[PDB]
Amino acid sequence: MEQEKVQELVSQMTLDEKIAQCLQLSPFLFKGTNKNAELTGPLLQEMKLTDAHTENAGSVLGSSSALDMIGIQEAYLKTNRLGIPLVFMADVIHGYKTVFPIPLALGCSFDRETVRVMAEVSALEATADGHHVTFSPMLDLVRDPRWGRVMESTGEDPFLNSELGKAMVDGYQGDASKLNENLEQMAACVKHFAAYGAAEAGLEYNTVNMSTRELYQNYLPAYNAAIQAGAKLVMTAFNVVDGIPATMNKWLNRDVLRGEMEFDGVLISAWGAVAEVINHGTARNPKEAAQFSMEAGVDLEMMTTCYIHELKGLIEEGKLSENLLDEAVLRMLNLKNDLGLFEDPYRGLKNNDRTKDILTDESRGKARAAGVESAVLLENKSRLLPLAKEAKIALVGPLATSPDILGGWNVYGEEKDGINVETGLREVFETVEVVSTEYTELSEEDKVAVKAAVQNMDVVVLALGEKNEWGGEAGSLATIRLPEAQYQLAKFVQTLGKPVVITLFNGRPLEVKELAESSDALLELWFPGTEAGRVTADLLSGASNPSGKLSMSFPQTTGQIPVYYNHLRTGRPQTPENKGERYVSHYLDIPNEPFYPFGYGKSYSEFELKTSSLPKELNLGESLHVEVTIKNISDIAGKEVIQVYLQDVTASISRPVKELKAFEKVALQAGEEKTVTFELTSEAFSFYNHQLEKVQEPGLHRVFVGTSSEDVDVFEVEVGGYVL
Amino acid sequence: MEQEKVQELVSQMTLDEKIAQCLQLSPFLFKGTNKNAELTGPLLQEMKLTDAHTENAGSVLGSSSALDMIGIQEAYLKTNRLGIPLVFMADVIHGYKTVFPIPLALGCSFDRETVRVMAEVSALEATADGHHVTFSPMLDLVRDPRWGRVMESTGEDPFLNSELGKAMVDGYQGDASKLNENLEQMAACVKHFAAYGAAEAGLEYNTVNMSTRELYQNYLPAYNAAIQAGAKLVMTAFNVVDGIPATMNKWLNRDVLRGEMEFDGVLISAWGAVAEVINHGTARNPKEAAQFSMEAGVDLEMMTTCYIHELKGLIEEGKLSENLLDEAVLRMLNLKNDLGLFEDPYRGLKNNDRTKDILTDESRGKARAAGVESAVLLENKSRLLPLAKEAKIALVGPLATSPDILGGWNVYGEEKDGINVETGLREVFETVEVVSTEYTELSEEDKVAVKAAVQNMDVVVLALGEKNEWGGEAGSLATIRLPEAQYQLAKFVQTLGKPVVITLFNGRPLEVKELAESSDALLELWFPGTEAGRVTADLLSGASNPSGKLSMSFPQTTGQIPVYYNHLRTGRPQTPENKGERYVSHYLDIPNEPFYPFGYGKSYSEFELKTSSLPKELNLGESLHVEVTIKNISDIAGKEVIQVYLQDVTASISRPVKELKAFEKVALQAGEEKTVTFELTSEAFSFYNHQLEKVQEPGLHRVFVGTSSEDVDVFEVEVGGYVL
Ligand SMILES: OC[C@H]1O[C@@H](OC[C@H]2O[C@H](O)[C@H](O)[C@@H](O)[C@@H]2O)[C@H](O)[C@@H](O)[C@@H]1O
Ligand SMILES: OC[C@H]1O[C@@H](O)[C@H](O)[C@@H](O)[C@@H]1O
Ligand SMILES: OC[C@H]1O[C@@H](O)[C@H](O)[C@@H](O)[C@@H]1O
Ligand SMILES: OC[C@H]1O[C@@H](O)[C@H](O)[C@@H](O)[C@@H]1O
Ligand SMILES: OC[C@H]1O[C@H](O)[C@H](O)[C@@H](O)[C@@H]1O
Ligand SMILES: [Mg+2]
Ligand SMILES: [Mg+2]
Repeated sequence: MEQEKVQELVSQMTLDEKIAQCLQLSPFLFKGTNKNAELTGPLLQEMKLTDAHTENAGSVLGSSSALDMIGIQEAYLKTNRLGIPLVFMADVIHGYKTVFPIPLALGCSFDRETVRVMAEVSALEATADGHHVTFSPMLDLVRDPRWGRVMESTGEDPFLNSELGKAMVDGYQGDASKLNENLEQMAACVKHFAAYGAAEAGLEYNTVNMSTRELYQNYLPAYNAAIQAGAKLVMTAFNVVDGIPATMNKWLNRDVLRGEMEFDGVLISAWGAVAEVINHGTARNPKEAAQFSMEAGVDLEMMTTCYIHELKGLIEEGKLSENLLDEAVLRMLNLKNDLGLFEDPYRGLKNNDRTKDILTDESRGKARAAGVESAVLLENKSRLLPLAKEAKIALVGPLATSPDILGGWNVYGEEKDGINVETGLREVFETVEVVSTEYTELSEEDKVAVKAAVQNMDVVVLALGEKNEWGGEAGSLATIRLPEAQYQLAKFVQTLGKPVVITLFNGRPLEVKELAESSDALLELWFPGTEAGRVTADLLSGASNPSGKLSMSFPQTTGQIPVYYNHLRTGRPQTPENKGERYVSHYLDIPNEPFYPFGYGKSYSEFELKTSSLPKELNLGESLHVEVTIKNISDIAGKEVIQVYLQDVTASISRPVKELKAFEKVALQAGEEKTVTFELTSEAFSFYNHQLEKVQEPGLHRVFVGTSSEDVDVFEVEVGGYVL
Repeated sequence: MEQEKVQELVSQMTLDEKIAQCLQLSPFLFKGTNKNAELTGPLLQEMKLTDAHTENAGSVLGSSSALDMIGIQEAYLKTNRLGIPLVFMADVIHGYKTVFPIPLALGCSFDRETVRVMAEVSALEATADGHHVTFSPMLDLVRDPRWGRVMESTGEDPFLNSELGKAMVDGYQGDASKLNENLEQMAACVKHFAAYGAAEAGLEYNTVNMSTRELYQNYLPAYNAAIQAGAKLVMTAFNVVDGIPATMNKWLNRDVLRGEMEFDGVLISAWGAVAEVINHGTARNPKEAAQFSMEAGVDLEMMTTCYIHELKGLIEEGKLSENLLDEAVLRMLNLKNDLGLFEDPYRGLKNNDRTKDILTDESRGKARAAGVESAVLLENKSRLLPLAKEAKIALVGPLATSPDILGGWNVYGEEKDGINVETGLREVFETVEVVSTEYTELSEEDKVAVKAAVQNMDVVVLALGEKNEWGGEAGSLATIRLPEAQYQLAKFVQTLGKPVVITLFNGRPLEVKELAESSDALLELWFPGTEAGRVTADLLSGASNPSGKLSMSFPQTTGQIPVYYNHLRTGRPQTPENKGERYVSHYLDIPNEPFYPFGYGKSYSEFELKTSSLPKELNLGESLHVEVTIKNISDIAGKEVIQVYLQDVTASISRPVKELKAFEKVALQAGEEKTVTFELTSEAFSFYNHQLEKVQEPGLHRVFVGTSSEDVDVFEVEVGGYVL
């Protein structure tokens, strides 16, 4: 409907209707929910919610199904005075019912299209079940794998995260201005604004601190990218940003988000984060929490009652302008309007059961393909992999049969529909003997059984990993290791003298030196999702060729953290020259390098890259165009991820030794050759200076071209002269 | 001499003379040295230093003795045109030849007078050997035990570090305006400006990043307090501060140091830190390193050649003002003048041999007292300690006979003058049997010998520890554990069925949980210095009663770092009333609490504390007077550390749950009672807001009074009304 009628609606609302519009509740707080209705009475009572609140609430979070949505919207619209429908929002993080790999795994694909397709399918299914908005993408830069939420991020690189964040928004939303017409797409909500992944000691919800320059340089760029790509909502972070909880941080949300980033959509709090500013010690009570959060521009309070119980009195007493309330309501109404809810409050569902669009075979094939793009081959000594389909396999370990392969943040998918490693393996390999072990134990009985199976077969697929519950939100591990019984199992298996592949399932970087050294191959599957078993079986048989690269460094040990490729040089770098000398930047007990670096992964193919002649000089403002010719020189078809880095050798700020500025995943048949070309704009050479200005300075840059952050060729370009 | 004559000197020096005055060299680069003359040739060659440079250099660093000094000074004055004597600087960190406990142990004393006396004796002796300046105190806040240099700090608390810093300045310098007459006092040099102990991942020299607010709040106050108390010099830090190497950080050194802190003495570089700005990637070559460091106001280049090889070109080409050089040179001459060097270049030594003032018995007694103040009793089950003088002791481990107990940053002290554990114990205990073991090994033959000594004896003193080379500068450990052999030794000893006291020697917090569980008593001696085994024997026997408290938290495990008492609350604090809820700030695998908290230490005595009735309300700017009555209620004379903390419950910035604001160690005979009073000025209730203003806000504060950061009674004070 027309903008004018949207405006009119706001004019017509009472003050109480306006306040309620800024409240979001679980489905079972509303009349006509078809699930958990026994909870309704007591919680309404605990939260001191009346019908006058629930009949005017702005939004539903976490509806269980189309029929939950429909019953709630129907009952709600019966009693709503002006007919403003509810907006329904959900956590669709890496799939709805067809579960794709965890976002950290998606990061490892280095494949924009893989990520878009993931998001497209997620929206196809989520819309089919009544959801209008997804709390995705999560764009928090991560350097600390102790934090359970690394699984939701695409990793340690701001550029990769930006690029995949855009892909995700494009997949969920399609053309953002046609969300009223395209009812299989949904609104995206960027999260968590901002810097949440810098949680101190990887402890959930803990303190975040960094200089403002760093915040701009590395922590804000992906949120910005996704916002500039049309992301419709943004969500607050639980953490302080420089001393002030993000939810009430006016500078952060008014000056930066709404001001500099020109975001004009709904700002939703993370769960309870409006009330939680009290806990943080920056509000004395719910009245202050409400006032400060409204001041900061938060439109929608998620499952707490500060606004609902406090705004009226604040406005009447002149401590808050009703104008700020009107701006929030308008933002909420426009989102509803963008989603087409004023013409159709059931968003396509009403005469049209879309059950059939959920968990199709086509969709499953897409999740499988994503899993195969995303896995990372870390070790393959003497071409153990791929296995011949006649290979006789001992399949041992906690991940041999565990159905827990869908990943954390899997709110709607069901393990009943997943494919476990055994089932997947038996579809490919004729001879499989299985010995399941527990996640945290290794008994003498297990050892006996494991030895019998290994003696019978030719190769060992040792399937290890994490329960998903050991990560995700409030899954913080102080030590980034598997249960010790699993490292023991790997030691034991190695003594039986048969070749061993370790297939590892997990949500975070782990200490894997001991695994790499106890096995001949190591394949990192992360949590691939619904098709986990077949993803595993196709990579192992070579039906698919591993092509993933690490989007986050794998530390030598927990104590090395944070370790990350785009690090500063220091005043005393360790060189190949000065190595062994005491007075340089080093540890006494480990190397400086992570165990596996950013951009690293193996293939069953072999590849050859050559960069075309580059200019020696460039003007300021001028682009560098990089041409790379890549050949597959093997008999095996595969993909390689070409990566281009830039270094700023000397600057007014100490700059990282490398930064990713372009990448493209290239498919080549055996002997096939291609040429890809990259443009590094003058923005790629620029950075934030000590006055917070975004600047390009003349001087030397290095350009690195290759297939990891460490396997590269290096060129020099001197920028100076005049400005384009 | 009179200031005009000092200004006359600046006016008469040639440009080359002024440049060279800003250079500092090792002693053997000068004619007249009496040690290491074989290094002189090649190093002059490598550094391209001529006679014209060395005959006009400003300063000597690390003279080897009074003779080295006299020879160098005397030859230098023969040839120096205007008669400007050399200033001699050295690292006197926790003692000269009488070695006192490492500064981190001195933090655990909580005793300002111990710290002043340590500095006083250090100056007595160092001046006796011809040193004019010491590179102490080290005032870097530390929260990360991986970093080797925690040994040089007094710990994780700004207030403690501020107070002991002033004590140290006071002890080295006495009345600063009389350093020209008090020739047994010497100048102090605060280091390292600024924030060096925040090195990322505990790695030597690594990146530091925090917000400007946080820098002011926690990282700057100790440097500030030492400077306000009159510290004559300041030294730059190796690390970046918000992206810019401290050495060439104009804002830091001109605006904050010289501007806000009003510091008008000599700014000396860390070792090589001027040239190293090149490696940091913020200067392209020595000419730039020279220009930027001089712009930032560094007066004295430590052992690199940027200034001497480049300043003439920079001044001649007018890229740098000669006035900046004249003010550096005037600062250098003012220091020399302040030390009385223009009346007496030999600073009291020329016809006065002061060997007699070195390593006196009185000084050894002071070092022993300091050791027994600083040690921390961590466990003492069933009153194992103190031992009877007739207890039969098996003394086992790598620290049983080891002479390495002087500590890191011991540049002049000698192991042969130190007292080891065995020697200390045999002065007190009639029956000791000793089995020495290696630091990193546990052999079968060791176990047999340990078993034999233990079977014979009644109790075991298990002496474990680090070698001092495993910390100090560029002694970073990713895992903060002893060698595994030592844990294995503790495990083994425990099986022998005799009571065990572990005496631990070390330069950092370590993972001691396994040691606490493997023994009946655990005594943290850190490294006590010259009197190490007498410190150890007096504490174990009861002749002294342990009184030290941790000034740094002891983590559960490496992966809990950073963990510190003065932490923020977060939005989702774990409370005793949400035990076991998933969605709160916690780890899955360890407690949130450190294994041992700040302010913790046991005693052979028992004390009771009673806080006098406090006001319920206070005005802004008003002090709070806190009166505490303490009684020793046991039969054993002993000392306790009364600690007062403050919390700002609600603020415009999220404030720590507690901060220490007063402390006093109280000595009490059996049954004796004392009252002490503390004034918490309004400065104690103030903080840096998001605008970087030092503010006091009206509102609620809590006052905690007790004997650790966790053993406290709590009171409430509402601040407001009018101001003063
Ligand atoms: O850390 C041991 C593992 O190292 C992998 O190589 C990764 C990366 O290491 C350096 O940066 C090299 O310069 C670069 O060429 C490498 O790609 C090995 O491939 C693993 O087998 C090792 O386990
Ligand atoms: O209680 C707070 C927490 O509640 C849970 O029910 C939600 O899923 C969490 O994501 C939320 O952060
Ligand atoms: O090479 C540089 C290093 O050499 C040693 O002689 C110094 O005492 C160190 O503190 C210095 O940082
Ligand atoms: O953290 C565990 C420790 O807590 C301390 O406060 C106790 O004094 C110790 O005996 C105990 O080992
Ligand atoms: O040895 C002189 C100085 O060398 C280095 O600059 C160290 O950082 C410093 O702590 C020491 O005082
Ligand atoms: Mg540059
Ligand atoms: Mg307050």
